Amino acid sequence: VSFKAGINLGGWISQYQVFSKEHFDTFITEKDIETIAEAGFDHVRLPFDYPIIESDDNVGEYKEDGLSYIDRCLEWCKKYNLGLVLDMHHAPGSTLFEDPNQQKRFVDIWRFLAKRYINEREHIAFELLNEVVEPDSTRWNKLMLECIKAIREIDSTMWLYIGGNNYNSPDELKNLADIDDDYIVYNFHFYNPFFFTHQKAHWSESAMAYNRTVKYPGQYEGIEEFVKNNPKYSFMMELNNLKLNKELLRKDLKPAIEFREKKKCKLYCGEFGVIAIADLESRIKWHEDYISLLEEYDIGGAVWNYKKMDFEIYNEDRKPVSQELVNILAR
Repeated sequence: VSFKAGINLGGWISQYQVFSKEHFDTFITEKDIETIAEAGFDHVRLPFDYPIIESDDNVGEYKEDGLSYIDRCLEWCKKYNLGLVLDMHHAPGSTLFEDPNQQKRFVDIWRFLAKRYINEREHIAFELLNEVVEPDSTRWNKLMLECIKAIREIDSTMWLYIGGNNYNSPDELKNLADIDDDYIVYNFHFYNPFFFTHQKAHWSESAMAYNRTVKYPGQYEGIEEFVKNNPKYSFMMELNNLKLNKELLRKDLKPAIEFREKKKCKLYCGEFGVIAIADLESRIKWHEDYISLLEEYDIGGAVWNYKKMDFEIYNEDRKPVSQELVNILAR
């Protein structure tokens, strides 16, 4: 069981449109894990949102019906020799770093999960929290240290994936508190250049305003003309005529590499990808360049996303959007 070439299962028990059993039971099935396993991936990252495990009305009572989804996924992975990175996407409250109570629930959910899977030693790793956007890392470091401690009381050797501030930015790793612990893997997400990977992203106001098709390798066009029309996105002027190429990707990856040089730790890129509406040749090339960098620096990771979520690698018929793309991603 290795955690090097994975794929995310976003939209299943996280970022689900509607909380419906029909969805939860149909979105991901053993046939999907089989498909992923067959394609050559070695693990899947599974983001989950709290409510499918804990309801705000009766805090502390965990849902077996919700848990059955994680349990069954674990069973499917074991059968196909895949690893599973259980990832908490949305946590209690964001008020989490404000409200002591939301923090208590956060650590208790992890304490509960550590016990629940205490006998699974090689197929599961825990990834604490994705959603982190703070002015600085002081409060996340406090909560994170408390969370590691609680988990360690129960399981001294479970692998814990920890990311930094600003959505696990690679330049925020240096701001995390020192964790003298041998079973930690440091996580970072990578979506650079943002306007290429999220070109026309409906959810990005800035991307939706700019509204431009971007090729890779290539460059940002009409930035100056766009800012002129939209003074509100003046900050974008810094990107005027930016050249998008492999050297740009290596530059953006440098902060994670430096951090590792100092901490002598393991790194993991839990999310990276290109919006599916981008031209295929560019979409393939970006992944190819990025994966070559991950391979060069020996960094494992998981591409966003398996199906749907606008970053699909596979269609609903469980067939890859491109075989070359999957081959690249399976390393």
